[PDB]
Amino acid sequence: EPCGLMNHLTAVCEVVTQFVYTASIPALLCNLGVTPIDGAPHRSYSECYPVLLDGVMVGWVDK
Amino acid sequence: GGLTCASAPQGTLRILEGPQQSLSGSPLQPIPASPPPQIPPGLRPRFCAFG
Repeated sequence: EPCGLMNHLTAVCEVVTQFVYTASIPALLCNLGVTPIDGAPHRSYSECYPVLLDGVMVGWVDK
Repeated sequence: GGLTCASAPQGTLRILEGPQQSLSGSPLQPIPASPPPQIPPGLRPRFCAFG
């Protein structure tokens, strides 16, 4: 009955349990080519990617 | 200070940092393969048959 439901981690696998401040990461992305979500993406949005940082939509990238 | 509407812009400059790729593009550096098991030297017949 529990075959395939009660799975086990591999020996190398590990669960992320550390918590960090990600206040610097969206400004880092905008220092790269990620346009902010208010600003114009300088290309068609059909030629762009939506950027998500932890369930926060940061912006748009030229593909 | 009337702040009139000016004309449409000609284009767009966009400044952003470029990554350095003098490091990557090199030949790959994989993890070295562990050796296959080799027979130990100095293996002798220790057991001799009784009588």
